[PDB]
This record gives sequence, structure tokens and C-alpha cells, in this order.
Amino acid sequence: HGELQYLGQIQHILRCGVRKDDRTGTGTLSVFGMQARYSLRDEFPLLTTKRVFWKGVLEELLWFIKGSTNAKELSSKGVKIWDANGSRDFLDSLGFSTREEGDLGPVYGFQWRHFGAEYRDMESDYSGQGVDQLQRVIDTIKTNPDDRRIIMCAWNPRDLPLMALPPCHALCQFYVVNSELSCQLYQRSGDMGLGVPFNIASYALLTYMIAHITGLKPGDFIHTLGDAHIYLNHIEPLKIQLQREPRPFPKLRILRKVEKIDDFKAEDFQIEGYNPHPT
Amino acid sequence: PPHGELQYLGQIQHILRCGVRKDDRTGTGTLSVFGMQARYSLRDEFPLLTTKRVFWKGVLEELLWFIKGSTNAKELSSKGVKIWDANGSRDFLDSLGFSTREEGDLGPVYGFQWRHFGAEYRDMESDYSGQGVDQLQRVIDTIKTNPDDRRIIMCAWNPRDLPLMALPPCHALCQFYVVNSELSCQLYQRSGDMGLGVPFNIASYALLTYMIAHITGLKPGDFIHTLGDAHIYLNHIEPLKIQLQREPRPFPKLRILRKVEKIDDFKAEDFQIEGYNPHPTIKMEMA
Repeated sequence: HGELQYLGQIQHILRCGVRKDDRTGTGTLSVFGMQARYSLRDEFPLLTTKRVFWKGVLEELLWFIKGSTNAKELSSKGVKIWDANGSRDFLDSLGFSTREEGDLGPVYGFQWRHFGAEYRDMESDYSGQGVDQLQRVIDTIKTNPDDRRIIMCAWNPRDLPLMALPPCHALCQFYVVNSELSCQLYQRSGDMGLGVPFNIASYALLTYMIAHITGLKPGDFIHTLGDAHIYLNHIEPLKIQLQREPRPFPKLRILRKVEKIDDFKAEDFQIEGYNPHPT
Repeated sequence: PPHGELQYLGQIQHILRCGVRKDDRTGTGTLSVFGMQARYSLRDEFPLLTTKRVFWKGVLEELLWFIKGSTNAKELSSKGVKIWDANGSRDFLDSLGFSTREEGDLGPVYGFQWRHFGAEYRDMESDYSGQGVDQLQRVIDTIKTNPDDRRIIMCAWNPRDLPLMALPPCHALCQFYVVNSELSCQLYQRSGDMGLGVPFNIASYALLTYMIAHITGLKPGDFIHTLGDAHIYLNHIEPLKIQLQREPRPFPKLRILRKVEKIDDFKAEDFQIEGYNPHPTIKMEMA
């Protein structure tokens, strides 16, 4: 049962993780290198032992797909998760005094749609500039499913100093066999308590989107971590969470036939039979 | 405490039982699993595989070649290591539409990406001094000044440069990690030839980790090997069946023979493999 991998990873960090401080100095238990496999066949891995912010997951992903790098554009949809990184104060602390509030720099949206183009600001038109990794991935899946190079890469060493934050999700790779689309994520840093459930849901959702566009069935999502960590103030709550028995995973329904990845709207998606334990 | 090499052998076993038929660019066909991970300890042992002799000289010369930033197959060939030659030949370069390119010029491959990520590639002989991001040195620097950092990444995967490369890199990126004065490394390898590539691949990044650990005054920790498309070629099944029958010998040690200050200063003679006891080399073909 898929959720047990996530719970197993939490268990492994609690027993075997080492004390390690972070950028803030708040401190973590930490393991380097982990891998879980979540099936996507007739099930969607939205974690049940604690409710995941589904709306956040879906809006953030649509925001990525539009190529936006404007925190305000996601904030308008009710999803505040990138606001603090776009605030006047946070931007100033990075030496970006000339930058408009909300401008996160060349993050996910830009990298996925315009890798290697020259970043100016969040409002600039980038049409036909840089590599549209998202579409090349869709195209390669359609014309040459056997290809071992189906990669979308958010890690851009040249652009790192211009970003409000360097991406947690360095890259993902897709794979096709037996009409099934699988995806593997390389996530360099994982907050196991707060980030990871949301992170698992994002890339599972991305895979469902691309599978729908390409006429394939969802296969596996493979979650690979670098620095897998639990914050010390999360140990006691997570101990409570480990006690709960997972309910069956919900399903994800895609409510109409959609032709291009850019056409997906939030209302196209329905989470069915989601039954989480209280927060 | 079981032998590290058993993971590699376990992965081969898993692909044989559970892998699915999947064709490649050549159409030769593979058994294939997507997503695997092994952990090889580097503490007083070096994971040079014993059930089949690994081309150690190749491993070491290739890595020094990367570190110099070279993208010239001829420069590695001169060291007795032919592994990149076919990808640099007039014929192979022409088949990719690179008719104007000098023989040996592999495009913006590992060396260029590690030392000059994001610079404009011209040719293999061009001077790239102070152009692009020197990922290799930034990694060394970050390890020294801020070991807790979760962004110690060296990335070879450059979407803008892909169409200019003779081959897109198998090793998309690696990440480093420090705790308790131990340096660990994880490799994201998008495609793995389990029979011919993987043992060599494991040895490269283990060696890289030993190099950086030496430069930074740290001890080797773990090497974490993550695979995308992990595959065995069909003409390798029978030879690998022979290999699975062998019992691993203890892993050799790697000695670094003098104190070395900067990663560029390493020479081949600085390195000694001690107590390596491989079984006789097995016969396999190629793509």
C-alpha cells in the first residue's frame, strides 16, 4: 500500500537519520539518498494520514505550465506558498532592489518553457526564446516513446544567482513501456513533514497530465531524494501521524478530453473519494 | 555486514526476473526497469566491482580528462583510453550533421559543462577561461565553507547545448552531502547499461568523491547510485548469467599517494588501487 513507503521513509529517518543544521540553523534529522515508488494505476497518491493542500498542488502546477515566474499570479488563485520569496523585503535582502514585488526570477516556469533564454523580468515576453522542455517532452513521448533522454531540468547553474530560491526539484525524467508513462523526480532537498506529500502530489499530477495529452496510462511515480530531512519540531507530530492507518488512495478524474498541456484548467480535475485523517 | 557488490548483482537479478522488453535507438532490445537505487559505502573500501574486472585505467583517465575541461576525444585517446573515440570519428560526427567539425570534437560534453556551464561553445580548442559557471570549483568551495548546504550540485544536463553534443550525458547530475566530516555523493544516471556501463559508472563517481574528499579534508562516506532506465541488453543475458554465479571478493582500497591542494593538480600516478582481485573479464558486445 503506497502510503507505507512515505511512512517507511519517515520511520527510517527517525531511527537512522543524523543531527544536521540547515540555512536557518533550526536542525533536522537527515538521510542522504532515498527512493520510493508510488503506483499511479487506478489510484492517485494524495497522502491520507494527513491532509495535503490539493488546491495548492494544482494551482502551482498550472502556474508552472503557463511559464509564470510571478508569485502574485499564483497568490491571486488563493495559493500563498511562494509569496514570502517574492516580497519587497525578501527580494531586497538578495540585492534585487530594482525588481517588482512578486518577481521570483527565472524559476520553474521559465526553466520549463524557456531554458537558456536571457531572463529580464517576470512581465517580459519570452515567446520562442530558449528551450521549451515541457513541449519537447510531450513531443518525444508521442514520436519516440523508447527514448531514454525524456528530461525536464529546472537546475540551471547560470541562472541560480537570479532566483529567489534554487529549485528543490532539480529535474524529472519520463519513461514509456506497455502504454504506461512513468516519471522519476530528482529532489535535492526534502522537508519530509511539510514539503514531501505536496511534492509527491505535484509530480504525480504532472504525470497524469502528460499521460492524458499523449494517450498513455499513468504508470509509476519514482521519488528520489537527496537530503531527506525531518525538522526537530516535527518529530512529535509525525510520531502521532505514524500511528494512523492509511485509507485507500483517492482517484483523479480528468473531466474532458484535453489536446495541449496549456489548455488544462483547474476545473478539469476532480479528486474522488479522498478521505484524509484530520490535520 | 554484506558485500556492497551484492546490490549491483541484486539489481541485475531484479531486471532479469521483472524487467520488461523495450527496444533502443539500435532496435537490439533490452530488459528494462525504470527507477533503481543502490548505496555503496566508501569508508575504507573502494567499490571497484570484482565479479568482472572493471577498466580502472579508463575510469581514472576519463575523470582527469573531464576535470581539465577537455571535450576532445583525441586528448583521452592519447592516454590509451579509446572509450569516447567512436563518438568523435569523422563518420560519427558527419552522421549527426556536424560536417564542419574537427575529428575528436564531441561538442559541449562533461568537461565543458562542469567547468564552463552556460558559456557559448565554439570548438574543442577554444579558450573558455573565466566563461560560464565552474561547477566543479563552486562545489569544492561550498563543501569547504558551508558543508550543510543542500545545493551542492554539479549538472551536466544542459538543454540549450544538447543538440551540439556528440551524445547527451548518461550522468545528468550529481549531488554532494556532508555530515560528521563525511562526504557523500549521489548520481542521477538517466540510462544505465547494466552489463557494460554501470560498473565503470559506479567507479567514476566513487573516484570523484575520493578526489573531492581529499581536497576538502573530509572522509569518503557513501556513493548513492540512482538510475532512470536501468537496462540489460539481450545479447548480455547469457554472459551476465555466468557473472551472477561468482562470489565477490572483498573490495580493494584506493590510496592517494601525496597531499594534493587543487583538483586540477591530480595526476594518474597519485592514485593506487590496493588489493584488487577481480575474476576474469567477461565477454560482452555493444549498441
